[PDB]
Amino acid sequence: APMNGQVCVVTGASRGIGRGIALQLCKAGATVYITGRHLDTLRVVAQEAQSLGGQCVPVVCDSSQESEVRSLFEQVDREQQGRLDVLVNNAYAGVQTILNTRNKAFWETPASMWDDINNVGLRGHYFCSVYGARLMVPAGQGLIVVISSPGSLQYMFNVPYGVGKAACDKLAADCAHELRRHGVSCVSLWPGIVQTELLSSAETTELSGKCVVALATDPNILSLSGKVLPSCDLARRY
Amino acid sequence: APMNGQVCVVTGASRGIGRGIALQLCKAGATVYITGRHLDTLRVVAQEAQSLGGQCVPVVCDSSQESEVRSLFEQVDREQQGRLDVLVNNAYAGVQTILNTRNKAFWETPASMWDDINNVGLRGHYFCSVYGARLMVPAGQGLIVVISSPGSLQYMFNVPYGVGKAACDKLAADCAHELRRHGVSCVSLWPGIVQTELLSSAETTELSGKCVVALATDPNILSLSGKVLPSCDLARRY
Repeated sequence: APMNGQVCVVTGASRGIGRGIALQLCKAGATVYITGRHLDTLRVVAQEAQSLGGQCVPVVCDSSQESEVRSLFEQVDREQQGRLDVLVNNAYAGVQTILNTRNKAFWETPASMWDDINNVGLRGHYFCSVYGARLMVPAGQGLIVVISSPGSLQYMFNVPYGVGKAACDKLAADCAHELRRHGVSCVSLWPGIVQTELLSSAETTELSGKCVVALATDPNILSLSGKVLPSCDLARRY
Repeated sequence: APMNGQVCVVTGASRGIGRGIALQLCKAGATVYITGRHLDTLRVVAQEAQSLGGQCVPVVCDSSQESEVRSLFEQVDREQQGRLDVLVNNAYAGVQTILNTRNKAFWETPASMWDDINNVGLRGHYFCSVYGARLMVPAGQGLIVVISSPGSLQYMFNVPYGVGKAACDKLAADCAHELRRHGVSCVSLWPGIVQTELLSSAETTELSGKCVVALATDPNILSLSGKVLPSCDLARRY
């Protein structure tokens, strides 16, 4: 199995893109830590993931809480003797809020809407990247994936969404910059939008997973580090 | 006086760029609300500002706290009968941390460093923009200025700094997009870096202020809305 012996962490894995990626990583033979706020939900994904192969470890982690993120990566370190190969920073937190407030302007919606979209979905990504990079850098290898979209380039849906996406693409680029000399890669993946109402999803989440497995097993992964990667192009590459 | 009758809010006004802008706005005859965590410090700036002209109103506001931002704009609404012409979203919060951690990588510094740079300096800007826009939109005019830098384009200093700057430039663009039909402008000003150790400052902070007065009194300001504006170019324009 291609990812036998490898260790992954996938955030926002209870549904959608994160769940699709967790499933493909386990299918490739990895041990995959999956996170979310609710253990029961994660266990159902884990049952399905582990059925495809590898191992799947539900961890309750609200990534808006730095101490919970620390706890997550302490567990990984403890259980895997410091090994971490792949971190997928993914968040569905806030997408439902985006949907509910369609066609309301940023001054019409509550100011706190920022936190529904850019806490777990930006701030949490930074926290995870810090703790994950701490495990990768000593090994001289590893891959951090930030899930983003064309909202990084232009107005899309609403203000906090687009600002968050600009920030996520930059997070990938700037982390890549610092990590390169240590042999660790960081990319921004645009897997396409699962929530089509925003704009098959089933097919799409599976494709996203296959892309992450492809990236994680590419000997030339460092050459893509710091780039934006549309998932459709990766399909063609691989 | 060019800005007689006008009402401004300048965040991070205790020193540096924010202080320079507050001073020039008062000199132009505006009423300027200035914010910060410490009233005593703000009062000293206000004494100097009000000496140049206009009026200067210190308001204690930790913009990481949404309820404090609400309170700030409630005061403005109450005291000025709903009038707000200019909001300058400016933050020096975190710059000293950037300096102290020079040449330490994002995984070497604490994860919480994100909050030193991108709480008041990103999240707070969103909160202020929401509450300020609520006052501007009914009037069909007004100007929101986001202070940013070339760190929006490329790696600069450290990860959270650059990510924050990418987010700030996007915040200006996306707010501009929604505001345009209501006649309200939003721009990203790159005034140059006051903290030169990062890379005269005195001259620079005064220039930044003069630029904001120029922008705020430009009948064609909407044509610049959504753009990045280097302060040196605005000098030439005005």
